[PDB]
Amino acid sequence: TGLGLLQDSGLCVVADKLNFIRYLSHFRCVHRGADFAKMRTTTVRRLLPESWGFLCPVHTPDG
Amino acid sequence: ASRHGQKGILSRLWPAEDMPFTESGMVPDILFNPHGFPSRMTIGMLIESMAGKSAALHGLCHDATPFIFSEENSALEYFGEMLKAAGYNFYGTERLYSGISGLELEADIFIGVVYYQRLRHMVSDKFQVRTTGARDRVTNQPIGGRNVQGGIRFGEMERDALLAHGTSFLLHDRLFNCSDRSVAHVCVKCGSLLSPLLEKPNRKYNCTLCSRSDTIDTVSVPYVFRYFVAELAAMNIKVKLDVV
Amino acid sequence: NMPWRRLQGISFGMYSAEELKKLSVKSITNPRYLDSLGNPSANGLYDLALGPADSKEVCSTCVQDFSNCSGHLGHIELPLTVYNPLLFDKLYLLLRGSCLNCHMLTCPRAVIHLLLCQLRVLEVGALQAVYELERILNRFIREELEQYTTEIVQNNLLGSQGAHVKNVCESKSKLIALFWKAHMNAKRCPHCKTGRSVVRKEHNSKLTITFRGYLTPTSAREHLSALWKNEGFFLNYLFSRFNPSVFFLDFLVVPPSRYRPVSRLGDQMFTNGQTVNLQAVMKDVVLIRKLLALMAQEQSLIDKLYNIWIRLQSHVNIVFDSEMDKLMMDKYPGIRQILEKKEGLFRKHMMGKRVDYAARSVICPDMYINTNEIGIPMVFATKLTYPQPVTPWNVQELRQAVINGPNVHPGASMVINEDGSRTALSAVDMTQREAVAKQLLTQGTKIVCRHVKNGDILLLNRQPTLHRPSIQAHRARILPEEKVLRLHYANCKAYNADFDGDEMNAHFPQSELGRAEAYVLACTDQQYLVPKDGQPLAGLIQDHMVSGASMTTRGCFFTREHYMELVYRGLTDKVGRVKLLSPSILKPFPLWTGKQVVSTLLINIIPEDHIPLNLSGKAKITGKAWVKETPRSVPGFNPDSMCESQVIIREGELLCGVLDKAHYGSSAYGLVHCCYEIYGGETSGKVLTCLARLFTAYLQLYRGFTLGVEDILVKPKADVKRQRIIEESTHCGPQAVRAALNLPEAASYDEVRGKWQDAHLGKDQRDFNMIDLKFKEEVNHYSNEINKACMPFGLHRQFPENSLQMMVQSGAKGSTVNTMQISCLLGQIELEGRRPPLMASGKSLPCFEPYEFTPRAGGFVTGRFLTGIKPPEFFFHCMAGREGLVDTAVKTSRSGYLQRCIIKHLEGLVVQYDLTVRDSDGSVVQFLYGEDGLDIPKTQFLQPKQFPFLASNYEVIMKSQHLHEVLSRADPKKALHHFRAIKKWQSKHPNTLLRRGAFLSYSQKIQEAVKALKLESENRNGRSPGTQEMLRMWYELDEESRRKYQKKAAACPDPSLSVWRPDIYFASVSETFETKVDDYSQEWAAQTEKSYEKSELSLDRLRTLLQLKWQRSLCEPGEAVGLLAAQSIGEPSTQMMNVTLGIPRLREILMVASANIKTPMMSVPVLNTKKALKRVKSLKKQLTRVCLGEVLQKIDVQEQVYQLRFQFLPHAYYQQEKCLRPEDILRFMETRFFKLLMESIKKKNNKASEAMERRVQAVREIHPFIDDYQYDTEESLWCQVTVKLPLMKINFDMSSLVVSLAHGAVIYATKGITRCLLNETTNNKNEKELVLNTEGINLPELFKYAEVLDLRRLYSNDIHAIANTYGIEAALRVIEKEIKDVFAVYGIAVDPRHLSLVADYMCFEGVYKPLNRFGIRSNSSPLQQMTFETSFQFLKQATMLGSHDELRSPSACLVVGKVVRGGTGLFELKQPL
Amino acid sequence: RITTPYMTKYERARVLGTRALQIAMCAPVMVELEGETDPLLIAMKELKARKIPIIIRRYLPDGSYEDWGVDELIIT
Amino acid sequence: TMGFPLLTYQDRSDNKLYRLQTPQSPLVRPSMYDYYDMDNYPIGTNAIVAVISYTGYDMEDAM
RNA sequence: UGCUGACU
DNA sequence: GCCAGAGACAGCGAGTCAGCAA
DNA sequence: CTGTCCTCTGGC
Ligand SMILES: Nc1ccn([C@@H]2O[C@H](COP(=O)(O)CP(=O)(O)OP(=O)(O)O)[C@@H](O)[C@H]2O)c(=O)n1
Ligand SMILES: [Mg+2]
Ligand SMILES: [Zn+2]
Ligand SMILES: [Zn+2]
Ligand SMILES: [Zn+2]
Repeated sequence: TGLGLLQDSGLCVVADKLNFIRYLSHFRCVHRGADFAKMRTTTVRRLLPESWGFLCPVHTPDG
Repeated sequence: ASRHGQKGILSRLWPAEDMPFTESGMVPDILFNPHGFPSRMTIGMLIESMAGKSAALHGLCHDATPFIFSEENSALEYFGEMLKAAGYNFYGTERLYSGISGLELEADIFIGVVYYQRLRHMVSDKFQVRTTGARDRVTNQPIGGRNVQGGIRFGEMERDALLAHGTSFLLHDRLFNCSDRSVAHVCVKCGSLLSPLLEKPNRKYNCTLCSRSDTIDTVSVPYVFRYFVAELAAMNIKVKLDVV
Repeated sequence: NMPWRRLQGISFGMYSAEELKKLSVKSITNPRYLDSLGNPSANGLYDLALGPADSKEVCSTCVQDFSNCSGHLGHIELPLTVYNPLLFDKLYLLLRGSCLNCHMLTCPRAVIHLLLCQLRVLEVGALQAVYELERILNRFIREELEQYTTEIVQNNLLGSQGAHVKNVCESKSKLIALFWKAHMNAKRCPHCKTGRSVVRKEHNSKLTITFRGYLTPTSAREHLSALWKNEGFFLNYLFSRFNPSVFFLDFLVVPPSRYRPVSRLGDQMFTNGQTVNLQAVMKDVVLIRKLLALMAQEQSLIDKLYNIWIRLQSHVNIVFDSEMDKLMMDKYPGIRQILEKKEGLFRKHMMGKRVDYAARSVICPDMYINTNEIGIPMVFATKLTYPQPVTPWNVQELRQAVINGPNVHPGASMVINEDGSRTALSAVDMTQREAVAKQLLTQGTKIVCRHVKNGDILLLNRQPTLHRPSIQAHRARILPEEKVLRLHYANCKAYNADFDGDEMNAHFPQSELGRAEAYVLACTDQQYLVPKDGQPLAGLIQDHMVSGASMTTRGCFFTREHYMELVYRGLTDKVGRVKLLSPSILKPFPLWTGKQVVSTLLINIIPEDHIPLNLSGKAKITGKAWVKETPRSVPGFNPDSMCESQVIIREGELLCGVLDKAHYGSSAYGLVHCCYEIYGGETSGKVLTCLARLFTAYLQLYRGFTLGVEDILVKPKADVKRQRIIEESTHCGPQAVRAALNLPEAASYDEVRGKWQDAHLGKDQRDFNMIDLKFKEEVNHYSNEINKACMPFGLHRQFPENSLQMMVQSGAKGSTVNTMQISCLLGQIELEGRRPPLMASGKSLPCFEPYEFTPRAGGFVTGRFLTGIKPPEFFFHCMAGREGLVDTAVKTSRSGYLQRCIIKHLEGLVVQYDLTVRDSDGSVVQFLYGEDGLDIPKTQFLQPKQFPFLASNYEVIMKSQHLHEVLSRADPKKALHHFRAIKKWQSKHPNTLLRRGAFLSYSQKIQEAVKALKLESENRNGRSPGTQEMLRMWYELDEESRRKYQKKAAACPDPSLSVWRPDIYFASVSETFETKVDDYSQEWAAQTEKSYEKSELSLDRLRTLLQLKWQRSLCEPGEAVGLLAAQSIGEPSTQMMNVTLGIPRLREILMVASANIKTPMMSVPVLNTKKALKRVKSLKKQLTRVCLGEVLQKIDVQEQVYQLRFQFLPHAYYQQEKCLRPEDILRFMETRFFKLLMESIKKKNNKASEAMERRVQAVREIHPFIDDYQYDTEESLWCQVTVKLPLMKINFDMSSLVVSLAHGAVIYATKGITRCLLNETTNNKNEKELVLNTEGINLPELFKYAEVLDLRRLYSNDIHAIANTYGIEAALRVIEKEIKDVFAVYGIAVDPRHLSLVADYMCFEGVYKPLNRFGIRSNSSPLQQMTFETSFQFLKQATMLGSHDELRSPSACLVVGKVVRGGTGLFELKQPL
Repeated sequence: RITTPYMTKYERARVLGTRALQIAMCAPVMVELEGETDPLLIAMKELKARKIPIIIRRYLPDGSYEDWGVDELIIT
Repeated sequence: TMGFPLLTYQDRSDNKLYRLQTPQSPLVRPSMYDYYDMDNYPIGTNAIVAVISYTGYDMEDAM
């Protein structure tokens, strides 16, 4: 049973101490899902106004 | 890089006697072209320069917290007052001399102290040169990595932009004489590449399908084409080719 | 010594299965292929007779090692027959339509014989014979058709070689596809009426004949063997002499072991995916061979035999196509996946090989190496080696290289021997390298692999290669101690390099014949102009623009010593004296001007023999930028006669103008563009280099450029107005929203919030966008009010002395939208063209009340980057900046595919030696490239308005290029006489649409006849009483051979380019160029008269000059213009209101060629007559759709007796613009709605388990359910109906049905038109124009209004509807105009010569064909068409048809290792003996 | 006899390349070289002097060809 | 960024570990930089930058 | 080959 | 035989560097 | 995630 998850990869990742600002950002990251990296429509990438105070507007990978 | 998204490579190491010295004896250690501001609008670097120069001058430590300086209380007003209180000028410009001609430049320059980070991407980790070396053994082409020697991929976009020049022989060189180039020989009558077979040692390739050895002729053909003919035979398809 | 033998053709067929034998070294039988330790197990897949897989062993079949042995083929012999997976589906059809009893196809022999004969004629190329045979048949079987077909095939043989052309492959494709699609369905058998032994195949590996037996491949094989016998004459043509045996497999072929390399997978050290599929087949073969022996030692046993058969068949399927079988696991990818995909084998290792002798490194700015050079960092130079052959005139410098060694720079890593090879010098003893420095010149000479030697040619590429200029050749300037490749900044825009970590590749030609082409063709100065629109590409950037604009300004004076040392530092001259100037000011102190520095730098660069150029143009910096102080008026002075806005170079000496980006830049017609025209591309590169050096020395020595905070600051007393305007802007929300909801003008302050909420939670959501738009307009008015207060004159420092202005204003960097948004306003945020979205509760951000009217709550940012933006504004700005990046990614993802498709179809179109644009198979696409020839980059100065430049610089242009030699070796009589004839004709016929004719010309007696002659008759045969007199007088009562009304009515001579071969025929130019030349000669002979200068040029020398300059701009034969058109449509898109925009529209037009477009439209002008204007109001009101649902108030349904009262709307508010009447509307319910209602009731109930009187009666005459409706003698007062189904029906809220039906029920509408509208004005020149635009498409339903509207000038964006009402030559121009209007919305402008070629190719064969995967089916190249997409379907096709390939495409020429048939390879060299 | 009299740029490129590949294979130089080690510079020197005995065989799209001399071809 | 990634060398045995020799603390920094002491692990150096067009080698993003 | 980071 | 019901089915930018696990 | 095929299926 997939554990009621919907994702079966990228569940754990390497935490790299290149800097202490790369390391501290692995324990505050939130991944919408690894399957959404393959989608024609871009609507799970919209920065809605309901993530005010819960997700940072600026801190998102830029590719 | 700076703390404002202004990344750039190091292009020169300017001698210390050719740098424009200021009227205070100083000499910058970073030269930053003023044309990254107009299109990128990083006005925070121009404020960090003045804040850091005021800090180094007064022994202080200013905060760059967002949303602490309004339209009424501006940041430029604050830090220009700090500078003017140290004998420098409000707008943060000190006038330099030319370290090459020795003359006071006509424009007064904007100098300050900013915090630079050094990025982990170095030319020492991203540079490759291949002449000859390893090869993929299925296609007999360069291997394709940097830790392994590895060749750079030409690409279909590049193949389609190189034959818009009309240079068919640059294309021949790149795609044929550099990547893969073999001498697979064919039976001319049967016109088949799989049919010629060597003998047991006067070593004459003899065609298996028709037993003649006067009909075999060598053809210069890529290696992936012979792989393609083999994998087609695997499917019972036949590639009959007309030799001239 | 190469093989010397070349390939002419490649055909794909099927192997016999008996000739594969003898193509086999041994049969493999051992399943376990991996030995206990990892070596080859004998008789397994990896064997030593199938070749040495690795260099360790030698093959048993031929003694020879790896890297020298061509591998051998082997065969897993199968226990029993299996169907082949590729020829399988066809087999199914060959069994579906057939009588298993009779063994004959169920098709009428008419179709069989017709198609047989059509194929017989197609095999030779005859293409009219197809329809001729079909019509011969229909008018009439074998003897009737075979006579004609044999006559064709005999009289039209010698055409088997000229049959592999498009238009001959499309016909065969269509014929065979229609056959397989329409005539192979199961049918009752002709001869025996009961021969439908229905084969019906389940998933692959399963065919089941009924009386539900399982078809065994042996029974199916025998059926095919006995069906071929009866129907072979026909199928040998549908399949090529195909034997039916090929449809079945009795063995599987194991490919040579060198092509199957053991790698590793989880928990397995040595495994190839292909051997794991073949091992599964071998394992099933072994289990099956056991059951057969069990039968021999003898329902479960045979049920098991039939189950293991199906399993073995899915194992042989997977071996061919991993995903043919979906119910098996341990399935590694088959051959369809080895060949067909982006990973694949064609798009990788076939079109995208990896290359040797190439480097890649980060690029760095240089600027002190010439524009045609690359800096190599002594680490590539010591590794990159060129193989130079040793000869008497180089053996000296080669000797120093072998002595210098492998590691010193002018050295060499190796020397190849005459017969032997590869004696490496890399030793560092320095004595054996000297021992071998001799014996050079001691057959093919020794070749020294020398290093890069500071003059070599290198091809440089940046990886998103979107245009021809992304690969250019450079001249190897070697630099010591670096690992970066240094490149000039003029070559940046060409590559899009940005020096922020920008790795770039450098390729090193190794042939001495690719060096000639890198020097001549791919050079980086032949690449000055972009091929998209001919405008310059190389130019100076950034501080070379602010330096040159501040030095060439009027008040810059230099002493002798700053004048010098500024000239010599730009020149760095190497030969000959420096020609200096004279001081402009000679007296109080000798002083120069800065324009004099540029002048004296310009007269030294221009080649010694040639003479300096004259040039007149405009500067980028407007002459209004300098107006500090209000301008006053002087009576006789035109301020622009003496302005810094007009650039005037007179004999190489700048006399006026600033010389900003408009010159030195990427703008056309500047100083460097004219230098490149008159003196060539090397002189323009020299000018660029020297000007860069000069403008750097200026800023580095005497001046300086910076950007502080006192040039972005804003004056006080100007921020007070900004603050008051921002305060005023905080009160404009209520009015905006209210007046957009058309609410009561005032008195509602909470009804507006509720209306906004309703519009927000609505379903359609187009009354919400209305509010968004009418709110953005208010905010934009306020934003524009604020910019004017601060930006022009509210800045503390102005343009001459502001550093931000003078950087955006001279084209250095940035725009005026950046200068603002740094000062005085950030603007209105817009995400999807709309304001930021609201939450689910009606608030846009947690800080804002729900449904807040202030513009601040909708993303109107009044803060600037000078004084930062608050948190809420920060949020919206981040939303916008993030959507930008998302859109970038997705846009590029789509553009790449569009461009790949385009380039894969238009790649083989090259200009031929007869100036005609032909494809690979010879199909004429165009008879003249741009419709006139004249490749784009050379036609830049042939425009008018550029003749006064060619006239001024005439002496330089004739000496430098054409010379007196060509002008007098020209003979223009043939073409000049043709134009005289054309001019005379057009003189005798001013109106060229007046129906010229001989007999028509003999209607001038019209009065002679109408007077008295024809007064007595009737319409004898329908013509007239008076027309018969004219017919009689003309017919035979006129002279025999002197009735020459013909000459007065003859056609215009055909255009000169058509008859007189523009290349070899002087003065044969286009009809639009000669008109321009006439106009300019007439406007130039009337300027010389009042010129106070002496002109030594005559109108008839200027004419010859222009004619030569035309004849020479003529698209060299071999140009390959289709690839240029592809790349020119691609690059602009890849980079970059009720219609579609962007790549969606381009893909609709080019890639899909759809008949259904999202936004179809029309536009007919209105005829400009008083009656037409009045009738149009009614016309607009006549074509809009009125639907039952648009006219209804509410239904009242009572319920098995279901009543229904419609209660229609009053006419006050819907008859105004719908043209409806209540009797028509109600009559509609009686005849259409009240019966579609019973239609839907049955739709549900089929799968559930005095005058009022006649109308009611006829209505219930037709239906048995209704009882009686109503009548409304007063404006539809109460109009109900009653139904009843009394026995048993599903009584639910049927209102659902009668509401889902009362929406798609439309009273009446023109088919296809959804609404019209008259956009009042469309012109300023003749503003009087009116246009009746539409949002649907029905061309014929407008033909009835040829008096209200202009039906010529009718336009639509459909291109399939135009192609059906007006033809294909009319759809070509719609295609071209659509592409042009798509590119126009972004300012992009592709040259018309590219869209002409694209539209001519798309509409080549009579239909609007898409430029996509289904357009390549009509293509004569199997090797192409499989390098694009669906490579396995296109291979199966080419294989079951015996399709032959001629190796004439670029793809087929790069697959078999040939030289492409365009550009440099288009001719031989034929050394004479 | 009907094609253009001038030498297209592709023809110049291929003729220079072939003459250079010949010179480099020890072919006699009919141009009196003056100390240059590049075979392409020598090939350009020969093309400017009108000493190249090569026959450009221009192919028409139907197989028909026309044989032009590199000497009888107007080099721009 | 190449910075000061950690204090315990001789113990980590990572794969790559980039270290900057003499980091400094920004003279201009947000106050939150001081709540999570980020000077235990510095990331860059203070430099005297002049915004001038002087060399010809610092154009188009180069420094 | 795969997958997780990252560069233009 | 006329044309909806689908239900498969195929396509989805270019290049580059690592590490880690199987 | 879209648009054509395109091969049925199914109803008529
Ligand atoms: N995924 C990607 C990302 C980038 N690229 C290529 O890199 C260039 C610069 O990227 P970029 O992101 O720096 C755009 P630029 O205009 O230079 O940025 P600026 O406004 O800060 O100056 C793009 O224009 C593409 O050619 C690509 O091929 N694929
Ligand atoms: Mg970049
Ligand atoms: Zn043979
Ligand atoms: Zn062998
Ligand atoms: Zn039958």
